[PDB]
Amino acid sequence: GLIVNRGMEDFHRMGRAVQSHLGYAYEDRIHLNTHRYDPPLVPRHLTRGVVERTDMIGTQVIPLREDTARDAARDLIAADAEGIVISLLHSYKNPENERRVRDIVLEEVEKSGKKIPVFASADYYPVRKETHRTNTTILEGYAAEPSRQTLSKISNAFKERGTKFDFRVMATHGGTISWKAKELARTIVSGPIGGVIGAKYLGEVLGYKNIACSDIGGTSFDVALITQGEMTIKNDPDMARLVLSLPLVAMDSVGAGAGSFIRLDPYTRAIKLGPDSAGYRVGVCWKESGIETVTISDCHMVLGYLNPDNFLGGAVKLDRQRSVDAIKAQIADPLGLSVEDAAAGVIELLDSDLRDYLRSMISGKGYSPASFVCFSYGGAGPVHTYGYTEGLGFEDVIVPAWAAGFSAFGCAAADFEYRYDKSLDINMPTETPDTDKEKAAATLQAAWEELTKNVLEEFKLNGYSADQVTLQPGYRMQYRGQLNDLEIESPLAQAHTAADWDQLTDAFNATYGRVYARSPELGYSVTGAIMRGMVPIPKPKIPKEPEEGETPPESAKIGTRKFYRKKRWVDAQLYHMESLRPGNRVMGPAVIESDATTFVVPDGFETWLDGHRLFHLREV
Amino acid sequence: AYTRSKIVDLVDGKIDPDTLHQMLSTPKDPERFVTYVEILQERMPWDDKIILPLGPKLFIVQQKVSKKWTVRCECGHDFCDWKDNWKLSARVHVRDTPQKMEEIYPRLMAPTPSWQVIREYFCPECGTLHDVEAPTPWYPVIHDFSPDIEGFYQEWLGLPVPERA
Amino acid sequence: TRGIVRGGETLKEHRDRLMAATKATGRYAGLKTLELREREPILYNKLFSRLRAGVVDARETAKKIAAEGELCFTLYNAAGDSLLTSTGIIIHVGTMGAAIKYMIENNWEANPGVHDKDIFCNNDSLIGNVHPCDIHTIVPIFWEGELIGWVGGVTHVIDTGTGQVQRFGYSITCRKVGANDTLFRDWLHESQRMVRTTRYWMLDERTRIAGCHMIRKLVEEVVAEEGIEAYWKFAYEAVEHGRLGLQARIKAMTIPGTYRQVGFVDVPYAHEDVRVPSDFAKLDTIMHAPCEMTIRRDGTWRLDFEGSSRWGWHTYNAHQVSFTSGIWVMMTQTLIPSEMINDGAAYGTEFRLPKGTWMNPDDRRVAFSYSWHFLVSAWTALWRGLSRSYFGRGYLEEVNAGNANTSNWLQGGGFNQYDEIHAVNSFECAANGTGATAVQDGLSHAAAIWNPEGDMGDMEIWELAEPLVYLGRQIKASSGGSGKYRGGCGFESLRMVWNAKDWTMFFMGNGHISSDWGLMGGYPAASGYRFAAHKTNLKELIASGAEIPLGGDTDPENPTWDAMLPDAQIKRDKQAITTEEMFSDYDLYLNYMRGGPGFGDPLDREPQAVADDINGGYVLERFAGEVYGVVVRKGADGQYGVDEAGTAAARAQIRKDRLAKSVPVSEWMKGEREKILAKDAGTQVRQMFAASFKLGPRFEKDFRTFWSLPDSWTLPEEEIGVPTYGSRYSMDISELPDVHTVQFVEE
Amino acid sequence: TRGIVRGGETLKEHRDRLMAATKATGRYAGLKTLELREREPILYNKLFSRLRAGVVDARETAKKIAAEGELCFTLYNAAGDSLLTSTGIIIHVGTMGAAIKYMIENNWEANPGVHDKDIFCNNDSLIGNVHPCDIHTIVPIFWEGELIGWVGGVTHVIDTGATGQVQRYSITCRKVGANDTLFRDWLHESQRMVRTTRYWMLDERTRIAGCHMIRKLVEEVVAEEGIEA
Ligand SMILES: Nc1ncnc2c1ncn2[C@@H]1O[C@H](COP(=O)(O)O)[C@@H](O)[C@H]1O
Ligand SMILES: [Mn+2]
Ligand SMILES: [Mn+2]
Ligand SMILES: [Zn+2]
Repeated sequence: GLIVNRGMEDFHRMGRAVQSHLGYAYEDRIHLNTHRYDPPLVPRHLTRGVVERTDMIGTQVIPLREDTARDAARDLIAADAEGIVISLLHSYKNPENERRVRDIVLEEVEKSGKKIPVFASADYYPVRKETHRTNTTILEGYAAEPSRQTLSKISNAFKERGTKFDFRVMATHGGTISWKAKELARTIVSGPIGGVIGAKYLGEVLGYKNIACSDIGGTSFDVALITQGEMTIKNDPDMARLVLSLPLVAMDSVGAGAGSFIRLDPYTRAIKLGPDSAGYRVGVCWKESGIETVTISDCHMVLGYLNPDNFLGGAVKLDRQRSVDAIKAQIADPLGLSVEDAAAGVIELLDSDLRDYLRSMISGKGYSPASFVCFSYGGAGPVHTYGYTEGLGFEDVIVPAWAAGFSAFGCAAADFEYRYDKSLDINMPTETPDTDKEKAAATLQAAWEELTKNVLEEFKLNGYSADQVTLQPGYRMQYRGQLNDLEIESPLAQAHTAADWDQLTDAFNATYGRVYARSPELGYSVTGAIMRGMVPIPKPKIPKEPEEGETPPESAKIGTRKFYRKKRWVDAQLYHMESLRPGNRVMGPAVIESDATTFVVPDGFETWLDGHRLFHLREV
Repeated sequence: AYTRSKIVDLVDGKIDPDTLHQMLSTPKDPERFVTYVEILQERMPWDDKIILPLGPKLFIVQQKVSKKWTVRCECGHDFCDWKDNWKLSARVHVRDTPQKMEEIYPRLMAPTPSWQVIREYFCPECGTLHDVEAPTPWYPVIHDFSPDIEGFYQEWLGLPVPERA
Repeated sequence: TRGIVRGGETLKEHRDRLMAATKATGRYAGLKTLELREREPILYNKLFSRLRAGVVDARETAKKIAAEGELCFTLYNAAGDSLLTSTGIIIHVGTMGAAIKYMIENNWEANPGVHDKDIFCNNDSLIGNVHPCDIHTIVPIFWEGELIGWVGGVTHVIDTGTGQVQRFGYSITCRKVGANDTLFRDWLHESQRMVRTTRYWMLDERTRIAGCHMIRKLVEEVVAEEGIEAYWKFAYEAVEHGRLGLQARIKAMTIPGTYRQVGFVDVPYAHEDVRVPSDFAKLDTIMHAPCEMTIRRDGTWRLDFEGSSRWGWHTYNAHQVSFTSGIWVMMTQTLIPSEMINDGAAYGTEFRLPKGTWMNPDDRRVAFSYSWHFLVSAWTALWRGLSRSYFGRGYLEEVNAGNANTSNWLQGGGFNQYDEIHAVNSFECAANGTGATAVQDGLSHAAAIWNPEGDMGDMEIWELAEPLVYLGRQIKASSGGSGKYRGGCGFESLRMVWNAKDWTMFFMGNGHISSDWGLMGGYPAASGYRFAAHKTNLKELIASGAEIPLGGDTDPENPTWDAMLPDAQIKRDKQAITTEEMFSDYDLYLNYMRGGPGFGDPLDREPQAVADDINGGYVLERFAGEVYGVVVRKGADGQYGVDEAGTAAARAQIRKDRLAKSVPVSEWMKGEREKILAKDAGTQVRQMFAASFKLGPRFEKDFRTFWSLPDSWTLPEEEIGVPTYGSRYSMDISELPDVHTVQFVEE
Repeated sequence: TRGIVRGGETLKEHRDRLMAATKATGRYAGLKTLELREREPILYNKLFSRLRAGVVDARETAKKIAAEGELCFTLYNAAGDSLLTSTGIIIHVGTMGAAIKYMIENNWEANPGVHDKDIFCNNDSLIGNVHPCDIHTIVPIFWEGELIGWVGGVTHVIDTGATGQVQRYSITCRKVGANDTLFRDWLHESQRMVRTTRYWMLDERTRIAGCHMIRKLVEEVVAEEGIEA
């Protein structure tokens, strides 16, 4: 159920209008008739309203009329609501009214004798934007407990086969939490944000502050930047076609993976990739899969990048001839090209799309690739690493030997970290009396304390006491008028004095200049307080082998295959990836194969393997 | 192409969202028209060949005997020659007063009859509402569509033009 | 080379050649073959992909300067023709394209000259622009000393400079505002006086120049890697490519023939609450936008607006550039939803806008500050026309009855809760109802015609910008057009003035007339009305615990708020357009967004959809039986359910009532003809026809023929009894010497 | 000498000096004595009588470019202070002088730069002007690459635009020409502010013609009687 302000019962089901076209590709976004509303999380007949209004600064324009809160509660109870969510406007600023309604609801629930949980948005996600907040708070009263059952089973399936531990789950903010945490809406993340946490994890170990991550999968092309050791967070994302209030590790989708379909527009004859992908079914090279439209994977077959007999270690029987036939009919003949030049052409377009997106993405942060290192992972990453890194000037291009599971490796490398956020609106001229700076610190400090309670309560239910939890206070600050994408780790555990405030402003000017053209004159704003709490846990150990000769063992050679590139067929030396030793060099043309990965190294390229089993791709 | 049963559900508004999104976002199937008219033909109480639908229950038909093309309602009423405007041979009800307007709109939300009028054009036989105009007073009756059936069948669909008298 | 274009042609010699080849062959630049595209398919596809991707990156990277709107960027070839446009609203592709074509035809090359690293700015009224506040930044692209194209960037400034009626109430004519990538100081000081707030204008200029220079570098890098030989072909093949794309889409989705439709909207300037200073401007008028759409076998098509009404003393007129350039934001939502959209589509479409009409006034006094009011009311009819082609061909998924009037534009002025100038309005009319489909209902509160990515905004964000508080936000019951499938419903919000000083507000939207029509049996969306309450005494009502207005105006025929405010001055009428009016704290303002038209016979709608609509607040119970013929019964759970047997009898009874109350069209016609002969109609109707006749002879002939009127019958506008200033004496643009405007339209 | 004013001072440095001397001494430019007037009276009376006559000549001569009285021309020193004014209504001596002092205070010298043969135009409301339709043309006078004064020409244009106005066409010292040639974008843009083109175009040709006549006058006087004097 849902209780909101009287007269605004509809704002949830209206989805702010935007939810009728979230997750659409460009052509669908403008194609009006494609727009569609999903059913509301809470239906109208389970939504009620209380008479009350609190303005933007907490002023109570319309005092709460408590009898309207009792009747609202009684109605949802009579309708047998399995959960009651409360979300009043500006409750993040002054939760007095929303928490009073909460207490009223709890009272009326007691009188009924029914077990009905109550969720006040100011207690779960006290942040701006009522549609983002209410959606996120509803997920707790709608999908939390059912998902605990779901993951209780997953964790049980492993327990009854050997495991002696409690599973952790990934959360939007990059940290991992318990599957029975108080707030599980943060586990709605499904994308490969682990890849960003993994790269950042390796960066700390190898001294790589600036990393450009590229996760090339079978269903998605995902990219992200780690700049000066820190990654970008999106604070008002949209997921499941819902606007939400969850801090999310920022990644940009660039395509639909190696399974992306290749078509020719019927009106334009333009080569079109995706937006849909064959995903698991690889492509038309898999007869038993029923795919009838060629994919990027089929192009890899024609060009000879992939091994037909060694797809997933030979579990998938692929027939290259089907790729040659389907590309001839669908792409090559319509364009007047050979099957090779067509497949090669597609790969050429894809490489330039990824190349441009990385270059612009780095350029948008104020850097050049020369300051950055590129991590190319994912099953298909190593297949294109040469292509979309050519001539960008990356300080170093790296392909982890465990690229196929780098995203899963990152979920293990993440911290056992809970995070809680709250909105603020501190406005501070550059020059104010210490009185005003003390009040500013008091506002931010009071937020840090309310958040610390939430963080530590999450850990206590997990068996950890406060003395075991490491608290990292944070906040979102900016120059008045200038939005930014920075989050500041507070240098102080708490703040009270006007000198502690100056220490927080300086902490921002330091991080800002460290990542980037400052403007400290306009003053400072604090739009949100952050609290993070971490507990030590076992993290995946990085290999650290001693490097040997630079000639790979002859046992690592596993035949030759011909692949087509630059209008030329070339005989490539095949290698067994895990047979290669640290120190070994591999001259192009070559194809270093694993059971779930293929690292291509055309002529004009070279790669060497280091003690950490990381491949370094160079342009000789 | 799309299965016939899938196109039937499109005609009935029972189509599912996934396929409806596919139809909108993927290349149009050229065989749509032939399948479309064949479905409609199978649900008419008469066997006169449809050559172009003009509305949910309004078509340009080929009279079986005379081979003359006429506009016809689903119930079977012929309005006129396919070149003429069927509305000129129909029945109309004009809402030119606040009383009439307030039967279909709430007051204040209703158009003001001295500025805009509602013209409801019906079939004289079954009373089906085939089209509603909302012009000003005095405004002529609108001839909505004059299709070039010959060029349509011949040049675009690659079909023979039906016989005509 | 003498001229500055690559090859040695002047900008005008170059364009004149391409335009001559376009006329003689019917193909842009006389490109009977696209050698690059045919001979080098990959390089051609890569050129679009990189240029499109780089143009979007410029738009999004430059956008990141906020505290998206009309923001957009377009890449043009040397002749001023669009190749690629960024994400965003593309209504300014032609306005900026016209600005380039104005410099070409007025020998800017010679004076003030077009040099590398120059910066031009423009918003000219006579060149063509949607809004006066839509500022263009245009930068020329040079390669090895020769010009190869242009870049255009546009923004909608929100704080520039009551009851305008004549144009002489700002104008920038392709002014050189900078050189060597450096802006001139006299321009910076001058343009900051054209504005009430400085922050918005200044950042917007940075953004436009940023995106432009990014795109300029983007081209210099593409041309460097792929060569100028390749790019030079692409800069003209891509346009002829767009034309072929539109032609192929027409032949594939539509039907050849002639489609005839018309649209209307009211301009009630006689009401006392429209405080215009010119007394000759105070009269009721109606917009008349007839359209004869001709789709041809060769895949070309023609939009002829013969018979339209004259321009009027108000701000709802348009420009032929504004009309044709902006019509594609609608077309790309149904016929050509493509990221390749460029001027090629324009060269595949014929527009006839008769000179002197509201869409092609050719008079320098004309104002156009709020063109949307007419534009959205005229374009909707084209949805219905195209839908007839989709419906007959069988592509019912594409059918759409039309777009709602993008109306009630909440506008306010004064000092906000921060004791500062008001600049940001709510803009909830971005989420109106949409037209019904031949397959399903329309989307409620979902989109506007000039932006299908409708976003309603969060209430908590608007209350940080406006000195207003939400007392309600609710779906507008019975606002969607009735039909077998219901048109999308609008929505409404009740605002209370809170911590405002020197505050004023006015209403803006259709009132007496519904601009959209239903399709093939469907009805039009609800029309607009106004609600505002002053001297409410709400502070004392809130404190005392008395009844207070909340939610939306559910049934304005039976309102509940008015009685709660006995001491209030309540304005509740159909005056959907007003001039600035004084408001103060605790006053009320109803923001009502319109719904979309419906589709099909209402009593063919499935009864459960009617019951679901009542329970959902989309239809007032009253009309369940009168409009749809569905008998509903309230149950224990309070939900309405269908009465199967009772519905069947009601539907069968309505059908007999229809045949009874109806009349043969032949009979009704002779009665309407008597009224026409007696000239029996309001002045607004007669003025509309009288003015439409003079500007549209072909329309007057059809009118006279249809009604069998004798030549003795005449409808001179001068004998209606209303002001007629501007009907016989004009201020043509031809009076201006040394000014060469370009004709994109037949007239 | 970097500053464009004679001696090397910038426009602002120059005026700032003279204004500080005025505030301190109670005498304009700190002139406790008038050496030229007292030691060379004939030459002093000759410069005034001749400049006054040449300015009047420019006003009456330019007047024959239409057919007013609000037409007027003024000669300023480098600091924007009036020396002489033609026949006509003298309301605009201060308004135009204020336009000159605006360019001085807002660093027009660096951007868009004040060069010889440059043409400026002004009617700004915030700088201060009698009517919105009273248009100013300001030309700088140079001698041997250094600025020694300004010329201002004004006309009341009868056919501009803009009703029952209640709250507030603004030209803020815009450089509308260089090399004594007007910019096309300025000419086109100006023909949209006016109802009829004739009056606006002749008035500008009048203002410029008079400004250039006065510029030639100064150059001729300076040449014959010396720049020192
Ligand atoms: N030996 C391989 N076996 C299976 N998939 C591979 C192999 N090499 C590359 N792939 C690519 O990696 C993709 C899967 O990556 P991912 O989605 O990260 O699991 C496939 O769709 C292929 O494009
Ligand atoms: Mn605009
Ligand atoms: Mn004057
Ligand atoms: Zn019938």
